[PDB]
Amino acid sequence: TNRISRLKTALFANTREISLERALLYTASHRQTEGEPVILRRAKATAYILEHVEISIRDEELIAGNRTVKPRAGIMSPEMDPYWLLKELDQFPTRPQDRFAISEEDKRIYREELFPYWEKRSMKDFINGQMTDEVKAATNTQIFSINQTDKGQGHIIIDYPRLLNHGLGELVAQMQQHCQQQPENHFYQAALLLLEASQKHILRYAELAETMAANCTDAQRREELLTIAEISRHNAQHKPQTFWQACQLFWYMNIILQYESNASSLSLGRFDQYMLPFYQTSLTQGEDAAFLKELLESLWVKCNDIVLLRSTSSARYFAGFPTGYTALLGGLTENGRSAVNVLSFLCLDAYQSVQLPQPNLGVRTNALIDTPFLMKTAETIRFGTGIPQIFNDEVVVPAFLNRGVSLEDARDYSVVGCVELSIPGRTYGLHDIAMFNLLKVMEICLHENEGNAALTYEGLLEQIRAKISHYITLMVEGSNICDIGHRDWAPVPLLSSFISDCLEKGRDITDGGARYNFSGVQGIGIANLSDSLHALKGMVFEQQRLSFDELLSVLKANFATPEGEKVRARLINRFEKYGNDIDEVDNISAELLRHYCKEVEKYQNPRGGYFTPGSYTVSAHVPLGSVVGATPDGRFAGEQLADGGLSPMLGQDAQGPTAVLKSVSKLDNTLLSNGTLLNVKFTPATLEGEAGLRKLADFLRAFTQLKLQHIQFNVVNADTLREAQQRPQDYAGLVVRVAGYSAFFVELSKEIQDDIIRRTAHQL
Repeated sequence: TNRISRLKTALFANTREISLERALLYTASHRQTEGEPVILRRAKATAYILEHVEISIRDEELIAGNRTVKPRAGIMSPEMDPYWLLKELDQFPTRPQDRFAISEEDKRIYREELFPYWEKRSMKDFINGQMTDEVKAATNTQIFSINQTDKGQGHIIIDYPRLLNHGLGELVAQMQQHCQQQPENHFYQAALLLLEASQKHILRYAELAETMAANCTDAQRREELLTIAEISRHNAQHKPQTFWQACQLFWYMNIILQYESNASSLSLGRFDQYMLPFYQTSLTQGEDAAFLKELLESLWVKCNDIVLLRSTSSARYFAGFPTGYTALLGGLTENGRSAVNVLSFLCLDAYQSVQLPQPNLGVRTNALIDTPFLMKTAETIRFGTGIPQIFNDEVVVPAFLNRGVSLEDARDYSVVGCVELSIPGRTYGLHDIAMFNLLKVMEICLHENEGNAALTYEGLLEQIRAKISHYITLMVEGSNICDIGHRDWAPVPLLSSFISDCLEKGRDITDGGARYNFSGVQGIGIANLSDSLHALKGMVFEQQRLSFDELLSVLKANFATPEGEKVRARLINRFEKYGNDIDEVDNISAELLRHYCKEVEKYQNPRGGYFTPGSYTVSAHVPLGSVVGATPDGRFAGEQLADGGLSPMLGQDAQGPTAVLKSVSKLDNTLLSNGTLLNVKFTPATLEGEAGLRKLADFLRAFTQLKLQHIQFNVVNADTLREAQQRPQDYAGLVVRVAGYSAFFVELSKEIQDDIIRRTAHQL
């Protein structure tokens, strides 16, 4: 509809700005709460923000509530890390990734007020002081990186049924009982005051809407504002009844949760499941189905107001705003039957009207998925934004059962962020706490064996396994340090009050209140690792075309010599690559990634749970590849690693898209319980017509039966992407799939753009 087009346009009409507002309000509260327990200072800061932040209802909005009045603000968190903000203060409009405007006045405020206050007392300060010599040395080798040391943790889904099936009034009454039973418990005290502050913040909007209504001279908009006002008064206390009431309470708490956390991937869970009762009530009470769809389209637009601020180095790993308002559709019911419902379809139809990076919708596939929903899924994929992605119940549920998750909890899974498997309202997974550079481990092993006359292939392999094991230990150490930094500096009591089993245990998620406690660490580069070892085994040890030392010399020269460029061609073309259903190379990727997985699961986090392995990248395959020299798969020095996590390396998949599925199916995907990621690209031509949709639907059934965890699709011609590079001013709205998230192509750095362009465009 035209309103929806105008709401979308308004998000991008003005240049994104850095916002100091949360930091100034958070700091003002902090000045008044000196000497109080950290969790109460955190809560009172959120309450202070809720009472003082500037709010508006933007033109034609049907769902009230935005973090900032100006759209898509970069909300800075100097309480988490004030140092990078200071360094980049005069570089925000020009930095290579994620630009923002910032006024001269706000820069002065940052230099004069916020930086001096937070210097030496920030979370980054604590984490810096805890980082041990061995871990800092290990991050200097580029073998792994530790995430969220400088920002809110996020990466969690709250219990939406708890919120929507009770309403804030009953939740306050239950928290009052907890505080009465345990009057010394600061978590309960904090959660109560935040529930109460949430009510007042909702009533701030109720009062504003009622005022705006009287000052509105359009009769249709007046009625809309009066309804927003009435719904907001209802939201302050009552459990929702109608779809609009549920969506509005839902969105108010999501904004409020961003005030508490200011973090990525506060994901949405199984929206089509927990919203179904309210959609059904609205229909049976006679509301207009077209308005309900327009309301949902408007809610999708609301999700795109939120972009997270990160440093220039961080933006190399997480480029183009992977906000992670991820909602999954379909799946299984409690007894293992199909959960597809009318909202599963409507969510996809509303997305087809919006076609923005958010919500990051996913479809849960399984052996029961019906052809109409499969074809609606295929139809939506063909629009080319990358959404929806696909998750496979057939392997995700056993992966969770292996981690001690109950059958009913596992069947109720959803996804945090890009691809991180999680149990909604029941999990604190630290789902992207570290990324492990498998190819760098291999590269260091290679050069450690220069001049080793006794080297054999199997001995090299044992050295690689041993160095993987050694550095996993240090990853764990660094990850636990950041875990503790979030516990000591940044509890999230309101969020935690919506996470089982925090209220029962009486503890925030950062101190282990969640039912399930993981730490999720990503092994990246498996395609390059297996390709490299297979070509090296054949080139050097089997055929003896070069000695090992002669190969090392060619790598150090970056293949530049005349014989070097010819050795490179032989490595690339005369040895099989992962992603072509070739067992001899695929079995290397399976073996080495299983070794990674079995080592990771040995280690405990400080919350009474264990580390879990994943294999996904966001955009980190580019900076991780940028620190690995030339390798025996034919990579030049600095070249990206394979995209996504489980994808073949660029252009190496020569046997079609089903051969890719079969290679990935050989990995032990049940162990990779933190989630995995596979990118596949199709030409728009191969998907044309109903026959094109049926081909895609059949491909998705093949994917399901092969028990891969995840797949997602670009559908775009390389010519379009090159044209957007030449004339970005004509392609500001072009959306592409990066890795578990979608982004505006012209806002991605050249190296990510070329990643997407160079991925194989498959036919079906």
